[PDB]
Amino acid sequence: MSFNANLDTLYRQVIMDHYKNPRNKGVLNDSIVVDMNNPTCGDRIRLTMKLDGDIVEDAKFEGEGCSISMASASMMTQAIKGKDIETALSMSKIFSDMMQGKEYDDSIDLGDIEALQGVSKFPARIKCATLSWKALEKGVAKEEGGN
Ligand SMILES: [Zn+2]
Repeated sequence: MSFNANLDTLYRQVIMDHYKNPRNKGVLNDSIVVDMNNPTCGDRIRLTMKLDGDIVEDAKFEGEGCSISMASASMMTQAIKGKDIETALSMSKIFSDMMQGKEYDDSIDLGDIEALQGVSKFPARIKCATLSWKALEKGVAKEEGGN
């Protein structure tokens, strides 16, 4: 194939490490219920979280669609499930800081960024990059505190 291929393995290990985990069928309403679908494909994911303050204490995710979308979300949610609000706001600031600074997450936990960096930038995956990442952003992220 005349492509970089640099994404396949990334999300392969992503969908594979997550296979060890529960799948892409979980939803709750103890806090916030985030839903995002890409009508262009069939891509849809639901990040339902449980944040009793400024911490994500639980997060259940439902996903169906492209192999990368349902993979990146469920992997990074599994990682996000163990974060705080400030940290995840930083994950969104980091997503913004990456493309300009060349560095990214000082913790190197990039479950979504790794999988979606290749997604975010294809005309065929960009609507899915809004699907997955922006939903993840709409879950506990914002990039900027408000400035
Ligand atoms: Zn798609």
